[PDB]
Amino acid sequence: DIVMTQTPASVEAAVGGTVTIKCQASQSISKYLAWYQQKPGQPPKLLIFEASTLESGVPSRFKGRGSGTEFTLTISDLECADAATYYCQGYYYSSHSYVFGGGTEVVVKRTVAAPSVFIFPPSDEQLKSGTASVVCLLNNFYPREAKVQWKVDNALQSGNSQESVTEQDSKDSTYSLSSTLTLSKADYEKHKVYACEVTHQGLSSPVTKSFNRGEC
Amino acid sequence: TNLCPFGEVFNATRFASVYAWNRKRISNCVADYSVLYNSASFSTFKCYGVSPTKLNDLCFTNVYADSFVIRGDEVRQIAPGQTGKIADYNYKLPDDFTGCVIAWNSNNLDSKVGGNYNYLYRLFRKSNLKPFERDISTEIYQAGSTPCNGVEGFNCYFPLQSYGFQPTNGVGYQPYRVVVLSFELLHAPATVCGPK
Amino acid sequence: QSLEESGGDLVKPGTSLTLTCTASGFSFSHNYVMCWVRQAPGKGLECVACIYFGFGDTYYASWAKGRITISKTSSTTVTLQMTSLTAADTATYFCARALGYYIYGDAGDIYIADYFKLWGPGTLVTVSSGQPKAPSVFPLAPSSKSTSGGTAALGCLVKDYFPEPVTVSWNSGALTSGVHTFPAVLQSSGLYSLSSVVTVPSSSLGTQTYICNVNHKPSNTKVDKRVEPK
Ligand SMILES: *[C@@H]1O[C@H](CO)[C@@H](O)[C@H](O)[C@H]1NC(C)=O
Repeated sequence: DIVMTQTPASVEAAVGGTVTIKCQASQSISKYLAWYQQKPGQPPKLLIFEASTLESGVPSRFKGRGSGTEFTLTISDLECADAATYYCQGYYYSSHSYVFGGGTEVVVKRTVAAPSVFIFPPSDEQLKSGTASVVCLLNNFYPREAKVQWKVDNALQSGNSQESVTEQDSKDSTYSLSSTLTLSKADYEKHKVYACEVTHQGLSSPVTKSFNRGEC
Repeated sequence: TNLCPFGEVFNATRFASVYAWNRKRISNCVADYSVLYNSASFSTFKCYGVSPTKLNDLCFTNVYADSFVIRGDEVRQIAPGQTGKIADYNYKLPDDFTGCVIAWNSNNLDSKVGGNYNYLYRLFRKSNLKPFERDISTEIYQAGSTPCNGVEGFNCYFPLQSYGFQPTNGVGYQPYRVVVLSFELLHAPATVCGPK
Repeated sequence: QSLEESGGDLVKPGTSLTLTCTASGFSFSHNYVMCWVRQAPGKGLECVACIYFGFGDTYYASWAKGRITISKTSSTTVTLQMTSLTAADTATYFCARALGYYIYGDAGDIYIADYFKLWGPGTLVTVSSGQPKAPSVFPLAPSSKSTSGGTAALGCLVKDYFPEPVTVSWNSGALTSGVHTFPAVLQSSGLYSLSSVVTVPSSSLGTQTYICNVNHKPSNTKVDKRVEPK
């Protein structure tokens, strides 16, 4: 019955900057609102309780304000380790219910960094199983947005690749991306040139890393 | 029906340090808790294990009023399951606590220009305090392999530090007076009752 | 002062599983409230059920209709039982502790258990018709096309496993600098694939040794694979 609308879905700021996360309750929850920090693979970490009270051990640059149906969490003097997901949780004493906000991701803005592109031919051991995987590595780039296109004998490939992106590095504020091209061994031996075209904001022109099958 | 002397604990001129927290037993009397939970003088009034209204309608074998002074941002530490220097080394409440916690700002009385240092708290202890335990050892603590003989040194420390209570301090660092009422029921005959 | 969870595993759709939250360093006294919070992979947190030791009663989420049962088994154990398991129940489950207290107001007496200070690491519940498969690890050989600026990139490809999680370490934890272990992506096969890479000095290729330690606890598959230039 009670909804917590958290906006925006993502906030960005450079090191030393300030981010603001808004959380609106459908009905008044008095002062009973809480803010949680969560890093991937970890339990949520309590930052603010009673909507303005700092949890012991939490730096003062995390500040919670508001009441009624409107609350804000402000993070000033942004550090690199602040990149995580933040949640607002309201408590309605009448219904004894706990409602969590949608969530907000903090992105640490930094200088644009070109990716380092590496291509890895499939191992002979994998080929014996009957499948071939080609991995294209995009290392230490920013911003996250990047386009990877697989070309096999200069033919664009689709439907047989998957990509994942690491979380923002807590030491570099950078991203790493991996593209894996999976093909059956029969198709792998049917072609020679395997290429990985990378287009990025920090790349003046797209950079292609390629190898020829059966040559090293 | 002689009334329970809550004014003695609450309206005391001087309060004890949190490490040497004072305890007063309240017995053989009737206690009006309405005058307490109605008053707006208290910044914190939280009851654990029992409702404030039912306090009048229930009788208890013993009632304990524990009084001390801490700083603002530490008032949250007087609650079951709390962690921190006050809750670990100065004053610990049990998980099955039954009673009430009352705290009010006392900057107008316990703070002095240039600093009031009469209120102390324990920084170090080898083990966490047991619930309702008091430590007044004031002996030279050891945090290193090198032993000690009651002489301050490189790894020999005094275990007690004083609050610097000044009127210009922030609210979190301002002195707050804390009174904890513990309502315990044993097989012994009841002594403290409320109205009705 | 600790909360440890157990009971998560792969369970067929329509079955029923019980989860256990264990308390360490404190008792489940009348002052505490336990709640089970569930978050799906890449999604927010939702409260499933809550137990109020002070009143001996429970509260359940709206989307649940008798499908959830949370019970106090011991003074240090709390169980969560789920029935009619569907794909929407596939998530990580946390047990959280809240302190309950009374305050006085104009309506009267109010019981407040507002926030969760203590959480547990959590357990993953996967509901699908698939079966546990151990991963296949293949080397990402550090060739010259993997070398740029005196630094070389090498890694391991962890492919065709189910269910999550898998754990990848390099040189038994000796090498942690420059390691990037990407999150797993569910393949069209219905399985998961994962890649881990690390940038190392090029001059150490012929000298130093690089072994990736892969840990698939669900299948008890420990595999250590050596990667050297081809
Ligand atoms: C302190 O004294 C005043 C004045 O007599 C009295 O009204 C008040 O109740 C006392 N405070 C307590 C009992 O907390």
